[PDB]
Amino acid sequence: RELKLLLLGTGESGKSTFIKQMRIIHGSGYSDEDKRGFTKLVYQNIFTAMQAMIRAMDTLKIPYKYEHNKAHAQLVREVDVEKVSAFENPYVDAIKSLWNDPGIQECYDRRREYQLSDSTKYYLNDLDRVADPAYLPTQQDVLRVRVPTTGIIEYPFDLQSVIFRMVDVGGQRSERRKWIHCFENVTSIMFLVALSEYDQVLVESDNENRMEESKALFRTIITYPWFQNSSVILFLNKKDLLEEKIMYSHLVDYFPEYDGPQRDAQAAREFILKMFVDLNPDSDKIIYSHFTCATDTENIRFVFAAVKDTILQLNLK
Amino acid sequence: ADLEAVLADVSYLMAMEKSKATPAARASKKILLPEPSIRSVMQKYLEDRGEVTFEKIFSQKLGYLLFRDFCLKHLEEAKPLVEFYEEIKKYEKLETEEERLVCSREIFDTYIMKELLACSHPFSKSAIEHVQGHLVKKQVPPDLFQPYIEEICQNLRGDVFQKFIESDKFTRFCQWKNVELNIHLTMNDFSVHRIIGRGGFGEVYGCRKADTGKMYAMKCLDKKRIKMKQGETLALNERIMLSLVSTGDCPFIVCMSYAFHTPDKLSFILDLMNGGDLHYHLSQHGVFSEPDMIFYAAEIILGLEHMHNRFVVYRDLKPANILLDEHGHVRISDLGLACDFSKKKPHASVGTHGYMAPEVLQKGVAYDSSADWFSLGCMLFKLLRGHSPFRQHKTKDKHEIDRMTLTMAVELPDSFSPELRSLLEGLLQRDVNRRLGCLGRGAQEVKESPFFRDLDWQMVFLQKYPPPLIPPRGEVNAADAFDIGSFDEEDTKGIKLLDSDQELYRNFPLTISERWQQEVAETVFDTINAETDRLEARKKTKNKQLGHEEDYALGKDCIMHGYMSKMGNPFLTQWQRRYFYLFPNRLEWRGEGEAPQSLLTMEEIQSVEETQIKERKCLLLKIRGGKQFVLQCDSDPELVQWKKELRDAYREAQQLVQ
Amino acid sequence: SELDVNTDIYSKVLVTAVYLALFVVGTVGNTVTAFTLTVHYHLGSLALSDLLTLLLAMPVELYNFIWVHHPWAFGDAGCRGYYFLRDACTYATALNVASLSVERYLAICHPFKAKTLMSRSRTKKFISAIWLASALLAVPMLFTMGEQNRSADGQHAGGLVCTPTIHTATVKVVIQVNTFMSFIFPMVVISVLNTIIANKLTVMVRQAAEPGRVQALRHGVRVLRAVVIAFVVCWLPYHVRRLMFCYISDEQWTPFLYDFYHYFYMVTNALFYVSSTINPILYNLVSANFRHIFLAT
Amino acid sequence: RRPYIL
Ligand SMILES: COc1ccccc1C1CCN(c2nc(C3(F)CC3)nc3ccc(N(C)CCO)cc23)CC1
Ligand SMILES: Nc1nc2c(ncn2[C@@H]2O[C@H](COP(=O)(O)OP(=O)(O)O)[C@@H](O)[C@H]2O)c(=O)[nH]1
Ligand code: ALF
Ligand SMILES: [Mg+2]
Repeated sequence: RELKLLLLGTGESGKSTFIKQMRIIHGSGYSDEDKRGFTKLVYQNIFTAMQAMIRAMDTLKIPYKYEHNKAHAQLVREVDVEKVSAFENPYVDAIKSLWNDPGIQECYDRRREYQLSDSTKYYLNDLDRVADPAYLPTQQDVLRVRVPTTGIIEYPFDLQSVIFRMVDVGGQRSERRKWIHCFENVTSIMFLVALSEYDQVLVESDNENRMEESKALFRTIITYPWFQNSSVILFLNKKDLLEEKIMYSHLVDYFPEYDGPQRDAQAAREFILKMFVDLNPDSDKIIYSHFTCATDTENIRFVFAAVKDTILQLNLK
Repeated sequence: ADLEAVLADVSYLMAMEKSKATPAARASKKILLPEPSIRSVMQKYLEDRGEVTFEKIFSQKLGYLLFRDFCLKHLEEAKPLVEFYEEIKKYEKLETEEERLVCSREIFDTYIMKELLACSHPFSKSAIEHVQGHLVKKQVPPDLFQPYIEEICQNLRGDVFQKFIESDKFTRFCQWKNVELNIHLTMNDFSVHRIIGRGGFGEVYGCRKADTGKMYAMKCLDKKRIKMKQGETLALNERIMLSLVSTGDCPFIVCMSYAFHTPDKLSFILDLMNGGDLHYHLSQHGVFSEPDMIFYAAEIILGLEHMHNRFVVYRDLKPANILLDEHGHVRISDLGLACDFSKKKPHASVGTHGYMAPEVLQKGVAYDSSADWFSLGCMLFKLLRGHSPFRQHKTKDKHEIDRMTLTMAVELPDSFSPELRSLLEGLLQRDVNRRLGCLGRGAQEVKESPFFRDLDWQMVFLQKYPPPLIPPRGEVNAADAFDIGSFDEEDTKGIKLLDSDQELYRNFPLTISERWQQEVAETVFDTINAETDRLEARKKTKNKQLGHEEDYALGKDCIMHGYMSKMGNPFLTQWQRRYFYLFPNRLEWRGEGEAPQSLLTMEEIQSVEETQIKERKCLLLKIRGGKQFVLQCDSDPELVQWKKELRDAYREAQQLVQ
Repeated sequence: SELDVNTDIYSKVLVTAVYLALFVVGTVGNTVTAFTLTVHYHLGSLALSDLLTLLLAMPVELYNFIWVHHPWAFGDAGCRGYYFLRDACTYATALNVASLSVERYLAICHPFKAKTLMSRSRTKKFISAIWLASALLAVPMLFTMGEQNRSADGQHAGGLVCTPTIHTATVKVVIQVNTFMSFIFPMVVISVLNTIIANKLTVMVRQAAEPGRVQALRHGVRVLRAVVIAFVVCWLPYHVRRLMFCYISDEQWTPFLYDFYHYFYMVTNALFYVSSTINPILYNLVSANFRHIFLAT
Repeated sequence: RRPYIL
């Protein structure tokens, strides 16, 4: 009855964000209790970002500008999110002072040297409103919250006239091994790759570029013999991150083969798309690609409007 | 039948059927493995002949079992490799593509796709791409994972094999190998049941090996009768042929496991085909039909192909020589008259009248494996008619049957289909150059004949077809022991066996490694291993509690060490068993274990030579100054290695001191 | 004082005919059995024991015990030696039957054990100990008495009567011990071993359900029971007469009891010899393979 | 009248 889909990609790529967007558009919008729960999630995300960037500053031995905030920094090291609660007054001022500190700002601008959530800037801009006790996060705040998924999570859903069940899976290397069991009757595969992953290395490995791992995984998935009868769609996510990363980072250093002009977001996107589509072994196969940004509802709407039609045309029964 | 015959038959049948579900329980004797200290000698013994390489051990049944169980339990890194290899081997035996499809998909997902997703796959891109290309096209040949087999073997050949060698399970392999190389069979080792056949130089009895319980067929040849009929050459030729064809895996020939001799008998240990010969079953059941004889002809053709590939000509091919196993599959049994034509083509008229080729029956003219095809034709004719194409014994005189050289086969039109008429016309050709199977590739010329057009030879080799006849399970399937009878003992009176005659059989005894290892693996490998492990656990606890460990680091420069019996003292115990250590300059000597002490210095040695004492092999060391020592070892391999190493040690020490 | 027997002439003829008719069979067939033939050694040994029991013992009785009672031919040493031979043969036969039972039981129930415990040399040692060695050890105290002239004829040969001279207490004790050694012990071992083997054979028959094998095992168990039945029916009368010679609470015998006891002696010794004649008949019946060779030889 | 034969 209902067709089975997979959302595949390396960790942090953005699969769960697309699941949230699909639920929001063609499902049930999140309720007040949902946002109340997500408030704590946002709180621990902010705490994790603060701790990670302080640890990065320490490892990189970058001096601080504010001596007083150093005390707060120590307090930051003492905060533990296992026995977590709502944000408290003594922490909001310290976080604001740290974020306003130019030294840690430069450290974050150098974020390529360590792992960090892409939502850090958004929450930092939010500042008091998010940290305000009267926290009423909007759909954007809920979408821009990071919660590492793990294990196979089937998400039943249906279109206006057809039923298409999705499957969200983890992207961490240790967890990918668990996909064996979700390939039983795949009707079409959606693959997510972070356009901005070209600069950051994996989390599980600090020496392998994320884009190389993503390309290897895409090749491995296409090489699967039993997917020959299933369509594949390559969602190029996080274009809004890449349009700034390229402006701030040169794609030549990551992949020198991209000899195109610098600062051209469209050129870099086209180069990445060509590089990924080239990995297919046999040209008779067709690969559909769509630039997108899971954090924007309109882009997901537009992409899905055609993805559903393509899937329906692919499977006539 | 009388009470005694009934009791003998019942005992034989019950011993044959006893504890079928638990073969380990059939053993009345127990294999006693040597102490774990054996590896110090056996390792050098095996190294000196290059037998500790990965291929040599991994190709042995017991070596493979020990290596597998080491990897699966004592080395985490090697566990996935051995599991993958074992499941590939299991897959290779799947007989249908419908099952191979699912098996191959499961193997791929479990051992390839998972690792690729986790990027933990160590295998080369070539094997991955080969398997992917085969599977994407829905092809599932048995050779799918052969590149993976090669790469798994390459990976295991590395540090995994070195760790295995350094482990305590290579010690178990050394113990089992020492037990193997010390096989000295006697008539006591077997429980001989009633006679099942007679002919040639002696009789055939069913028997059960004492220390494993496996049922065998013991073929005994009397030395006195052999001498009386000048059959020593034939007796040795039979052993040569049996050892030549037994080494392999052909399931269409009665393979030989052991060969030994008592002071008066030569004995071969062979597979027990408890179903009985095909002639007895033909008499009971009557003439077979063409679809029934298809099975026997195919199996016998494969057997002859196996024999001919080794250049052995099976001159006596009769229905009587074809033995049905328990399930009804046939095997070729009597290699008494078989000969080798690789060196020179025989010319003797050896066979059975009515089944001998015209060139065999012709005097002086040489012949090759071509003889076996004429005999195959004659045999297949009998299965369908109850007698040879030429008159039978009761129908004509022996030389009247020999007129086969002056006629042509009848080739009946009634009982044979046109395809069978063509087959028999080809097999019974008078001219060798024109006869089927005597030209071109040989066995292929027959296997491709129209009569076998419907038959799939791969399933014949795998023995998937249902036998036409299943022997009764409640009978001996042989003539009464009274009917079989026995040779006249008076005929041997006046025959005496000189020492020069017993010398003809000095090198006769033999044991085939793969056959013994397979027997042990089937029957008593796990039981013995567990008992052995308990024994070493007990002794290790005893030594740890009471001190006096097995060895205190084996010294600093010990060449080799092991138990030996300081021998020959009349005023003390003759067998003064002690523990010895060998060093390039001296040979030390230890008591019950408290403290080693020097017994001898290599610089003193004059010569080292073997000697026989009390009918037991021993080592004799002569010392400068008239002194001497006698040492006796437990296994021939210990004696051989001790002799070699002592000789090399003192020779090198004295040459350097020169 | 009865000097000569009061037995009837009719009995003197009928019992003598019975004795000779049993003698012919137990000589011819027993010698043929010995010629025909590791159990076979035991079968031949028992055949030899029975042949001796008959040939050596029976002829002396006639005209001295059967046809007459007054005169005794052999001297005191002669009578002592005759009783020695009689008792040695009896003990040998009984113990050899027991040895056959145990040997066959070991061979059938646990053949692998029999291969060692019943080695050819070991079997030779056991048979030598039992036959011609074991018998001579138990008889000396049991048959070395006789030549007690009690008949009033005195000097006349008819007056000299042979009889165990031991005192009533000692003689009774030794007869009791003789019966214990020759009857209860081998009867016990034979009965228990034969019962075990019969149980095994009956189990086999129940599981066997072939007609030839069924017939063979049925006849085997039937003969195994008939062996003990024959043993009791032929030996118990002999030992009972021998005991009631001594196990009597008084010295008073009525003349009718005297004649009845003499007739009982005749029939009991006839049965004792019948026991020795039986063995070849059962050997032939129980084995066709042996039957054909026996008839051929 | 005690007998004598055995
Ligand atoms: C306890 O056995 C006695 C005791 C007293 C007298 C005779 C016997 C015989 C009973 C029958 N017999 C045999 N019994 C058995 C049994 F124990 C019941 C299985 N298997 C045999 C097998 C052969 C054989 N022969 C005469 C050999 C001729 O070739 C005799 C027996 C020999 C002893
Ligand atoms: N700015 C931006 N952030 C994104 C986009 N897609 C995903 N993210 C963020 O990336 C974070 C991790 O994505 P996640 O949901 O874990 O994807 P998954 O690893 O496949 O489950 C989330 O907190 C998202 O807010 C995008 O297109 N633009
Ligand atoms: F990398 Al994820 F859920 F954050 F698979
Ligand atoms: Mg997720």
